[PDB]
Amino acid sequence: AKKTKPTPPPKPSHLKPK
Amino acid sequence: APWATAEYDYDAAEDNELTFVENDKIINIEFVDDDWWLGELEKDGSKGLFPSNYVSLGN
Repeated sequence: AKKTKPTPPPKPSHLKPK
Repeated sequence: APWATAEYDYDAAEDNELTFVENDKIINIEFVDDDWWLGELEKDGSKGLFPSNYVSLGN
């Protein structure tokens, strides 16, 4: 869905909800 | 804080990511993380971590 957007790279695990 | 523009219709993959659609303006950017910076959308005032590669910094 979109066709032409980078893949949201890894996320530093300290920045997730809860 | 610095600002940036969206280059791809980002749909926050992890929940506390930001979400924007191309040409979307982002402001009050910060360096919360090397790879994911935090924002504030000038257009709507939305804040959240974003994969800096999904956006271009206007600074």
